[PDB]
Amino acid sequence: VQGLTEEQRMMIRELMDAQMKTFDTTFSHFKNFRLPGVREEAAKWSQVRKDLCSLKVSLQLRGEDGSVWNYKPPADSGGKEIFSLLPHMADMSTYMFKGIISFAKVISYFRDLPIEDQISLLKGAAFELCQLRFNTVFNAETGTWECGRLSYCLEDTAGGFQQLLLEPMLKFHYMLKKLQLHEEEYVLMQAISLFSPDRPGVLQHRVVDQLQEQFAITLKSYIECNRPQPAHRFLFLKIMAMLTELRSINAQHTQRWLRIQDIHPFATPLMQELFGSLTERHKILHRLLQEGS
Amino acid sequence: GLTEEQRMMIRELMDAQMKTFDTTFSHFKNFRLPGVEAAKWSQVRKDLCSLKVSLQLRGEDGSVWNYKPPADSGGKEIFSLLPHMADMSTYMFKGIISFAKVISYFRDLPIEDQISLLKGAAFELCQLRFNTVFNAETGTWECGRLSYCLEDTAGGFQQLLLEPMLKFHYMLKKLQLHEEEYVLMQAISLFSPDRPGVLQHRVVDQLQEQFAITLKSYIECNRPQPAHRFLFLKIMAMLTELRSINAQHTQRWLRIQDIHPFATPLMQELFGISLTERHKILHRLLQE
Ligand SMILES: CCC[C@H](CC)Oc1ccc(C(=O)OC)cc1NC(=O)c1nnn(-c2cc(OC)ccc2OC)c1C
Ligand SMILES: CCC[C@H](CC)Oc1ccc(C(=O)OC)cc1NC(=O)c1nnn(-c2cc(OC)ccc2OC)c1C
Repeated sequence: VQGLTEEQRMMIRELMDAQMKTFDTTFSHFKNFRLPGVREEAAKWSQVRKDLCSLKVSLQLRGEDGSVWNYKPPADSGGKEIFSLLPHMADMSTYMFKGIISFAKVISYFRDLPIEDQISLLKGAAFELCQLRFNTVFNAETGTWECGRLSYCLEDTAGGFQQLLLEPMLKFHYMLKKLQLHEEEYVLMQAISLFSPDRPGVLQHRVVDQLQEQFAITLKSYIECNRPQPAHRFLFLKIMAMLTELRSINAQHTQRWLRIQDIHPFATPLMQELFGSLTERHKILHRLLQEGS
Repeated sequence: GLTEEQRMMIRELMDAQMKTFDTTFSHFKNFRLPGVEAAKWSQVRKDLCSLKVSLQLRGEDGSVWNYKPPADSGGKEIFSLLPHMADMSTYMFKGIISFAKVISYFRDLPIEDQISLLKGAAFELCQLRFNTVFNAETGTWECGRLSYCLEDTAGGFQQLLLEPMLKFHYMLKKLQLHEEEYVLMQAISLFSPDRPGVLQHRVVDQLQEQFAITLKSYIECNRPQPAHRFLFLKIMAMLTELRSINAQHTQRWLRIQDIHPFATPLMQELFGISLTERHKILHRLLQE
């Protein structure tokens, strides 16, 4: 810990603080979410059916009393069986994104940036910081993202563990979990993703790139000061590689998402703004940035 | 063979059953589902731990929603399924009220004896219908798209067969009764002269004797006589066991209601909570 500059210490101290105050590990305040109800365009339909089959999951909504609802998704047959859990996942991604917005809103280096670069940075890193947070609740053995009450469990396939790791996002979660990262390396990862200066729309490239660098320098140091075991050799460069891969996956799933919205509109109002004057077009985002935490 | 009157007796009952029993439960809509004085509270917790089951809802999409019941905590949790079973009971009671009306023998009775017979026969007729959807292998009442599965209680069939009502369903299902024999049981149960509030005792007793003789005669005629020699008596004993079970669960319901009111308005009438004035809903249902 001392091996880190007092500036670095305070930097991990602020990031971890913002994570605790803005990340709901228990999803306890995740409420009012929708649940599954109790030719050229046809080629587009065929593409979407492959996207959704990779991320087929069952939803286990546990209850304080001890009860457990479990939804087994319908097997694909015709149309819209596939879009059954989509209204829910949209509600849950918005709840996730709102905490990512609040994470950044608490960080000093982010709070001082021009509001149009706060909007643009969050637009580029919303998925990446979401997936990084989801990884912390991912159970590699069960194949479940354990989100407090709700648990999303990967549906068993015929291809087995081999068929799953074909999906880049499922592979990303399994590889990143394998690294057994500390909370500090996750929040530092989330900050290197957030402060990416090459995102579309960022106009303070220098300030953001200078900030990103010091986040990676703090990450390389923390790994040097708190991780001397041989399994963690090249852990930093492994982490940095994964972040580059998450940017690749972020791009893949910005395309899958837009295609689904084209076929079957499902996006919440805020999610439509992620996918589109900056302040004017992103009215809900601008509002939330201005609000307190 | 059966007398032509007896044949017509069965014909009417089977007709009533066909018009008033939704075997797929396809019209059981809008039911409440599980969301997501110290003496009375513990007695109630004892009552509710005997018949724990897991609701399963199956969608047209092929999705399955499964409600595992909440492990007993003796609190608000224990009453999680009551708001639902209260809606199931009402839906079932309304179909039982309707069964009785289709029967000419019941419509002729005085409107006050109709209320009394239904008051004492509603539970029995409900459980008789539930048995026709009971799957003894899977321990599940298959109510069309809803399935209620008796949850393993760690004692296997031993603990369940202890509970007189689960024993009843298993025992009755082993009798492999016909649809005609099920509906005749309902009549024999409905037209019971010893029920509280009856005034035409001889009229009802005579009617129940004619339904029972039809059932006795049906078995002799339409079943290998030597093997099913005592089947009619087996049935009569179960109707009797059901009258005893009716009372136990009529008390469980009153105890569970005083601690926490789950009852729908029609159920409250059924449990005593002029006679035609004390049961105004049920009266309306009988004259519409
Ligand atoms: C359970 C949580 C983790 C798990 C990882 C496999 O997740 C799913 C499970 C199953 C499905 C699914 O098959 O049901 C359609 C979909 C998702 N995952 C998103 O639904 C999703 N994850 N991130 N984002 C997203 C969020 C943004 O704001 C933060 C911005 C852009 C985004 O781009 C896709 C979404 C819509
Ligand atoms: C559909 C499932 C069949 C299975 C057979 C035993 O049933 C249950 C399973 C589980 C439970 C349970 O887990 O408990 C919350 C409760 C019941 N069963 C009643 O809830 C119930 N069944 N019949 N009646 C009733 C009806 C009346 O008029 C029609 C009048 C009085 C009645 O009761 C005294 C009730 C309240």
